[PDB]
Amino acid sequence: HLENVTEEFNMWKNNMVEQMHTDIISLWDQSLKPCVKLTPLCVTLQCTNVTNN
Amino acid sequence: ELTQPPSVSVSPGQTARITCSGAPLTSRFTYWYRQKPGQAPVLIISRSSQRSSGWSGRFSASWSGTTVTLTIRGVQADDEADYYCQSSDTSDSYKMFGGGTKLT
Ligand SMILES: *[C@@H]1O[C@H](CO)[C@@H](O[C@@H]2O[C@H](CO)[C@@H](O[C@@H]3O[C@H](CO[C@H]4O[C@H](CO)[C@@H](O)[C@H](O[C@H]5O[C@H](CO[C@H]6O[C@H](CO)[C@@H](O)[C@H](O)[C@@H]6O)[C@@H](O)[C@H](O)[C@@H]5O)[C@@H]4O)[C@@H](O)[C@H](O[C@H]4O[C@H](CO)[C@@H](O)[C@H](O)[C@@H]4O)[C@@H]3O)[C@H](O)[C@H]2NC(C)=O)[C@H](O)[C@H]1NC(C)=O
Ligand SMILES: *[C@@H]1O[C@H](CO)[C@@H](O)[C@H](O)[C@H]1NC(C)=O
Repeated sequence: HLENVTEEFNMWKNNMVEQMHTDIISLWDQSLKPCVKLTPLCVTLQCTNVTNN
Repeated sequence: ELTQPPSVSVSPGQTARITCSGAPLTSRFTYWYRQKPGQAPVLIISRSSQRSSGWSGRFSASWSGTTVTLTIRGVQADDEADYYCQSSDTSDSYKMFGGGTKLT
C-alpha cells in the first residue's frame, strides 16, 4: 500500500490494454496454425431443408 | 376453404383412402375424427412429437403437396362413421372446418 501518493492514472490512454489486445490476437493465430485446414470444403453444396414433417 | 369429401365407400377387409385438400396445409397438420351418430368424436390420430404420429397399427398418414392422405388398416370392418377434417390457418389463428366423408 502506497501512502501520501496521488499518481494520475489513465484508462482510455493506457497501453496495457493495447498490449493485451495485440497479445490475444497473436495468441489465437498461434494456436490455430497447426490444425486441419478446410480448403477442399469449398465445393458446390447441394442442400435441402431439414425434416420438419 | 378446405375441401373434405363427404361420400365415399369401400369393401370391408380392404384398405381405404381419406383425403382433405386445402392451401393452408403447412402450419396446420390434420384432424379427422369419426363421430358415430349422436356420440362424441375421438382421436383419429394424435401428435406426440414434432416428427410423426402414425405409430399405432390401426392407422397411418401420408403427406402430399396439398391433399393429405389418411391411410387406414387392412380390415375396414366394424368401425364405420363419417370422418371429418380440421386444420388451422397460417397465422396460427382460426381453425378451418370443411366436412368429411361418411363411409359404408
Ligand atoms: C416492450 O414492452 C412493452 C410493454 O408495454 C410491450 O408492449 C406490450 O407488452 C406486453 C408485455 O407482456 C405484451 O405481451 C402480452 O400481450 C397480450 C396480447 O397479445 C396478443 O397479441 C399479440 C400481438 O400483439 C400476440 O403475439 C399474442 O399472442 C399470444 O396469444 C396467442 C394466441 O394463440 C392461441 O389461439 C390461437 C388461435 O387464434 C391458437 O392457434 C393457439 O394455439 C393459441 O391457442 C399465442 O399463440 C401466443 O403464444 C401468445 O400467448 C396475443 O394474441 C396481453 O394479453 C398480455 O397481457 C394481458 O394479460 C395479462 C395476463 O392477465 C395481464 O397481466 C396484462 O395486464 C394484460 O391484461 C401482454 O400484454 C404486448 O403484446 C405488448 N404489445 C402492446 C400491445 O403494446 C412491447 O411489445 C415490448 N416490445 C418488445 C419488442 O418486446
Ligand atoms: C427451404 O427454406 C428456404 C429458406 O429461404 C426457402 O426459400 C425454401 O422455399 C424452403 N423449402 C421448403 C420446401 O421448405
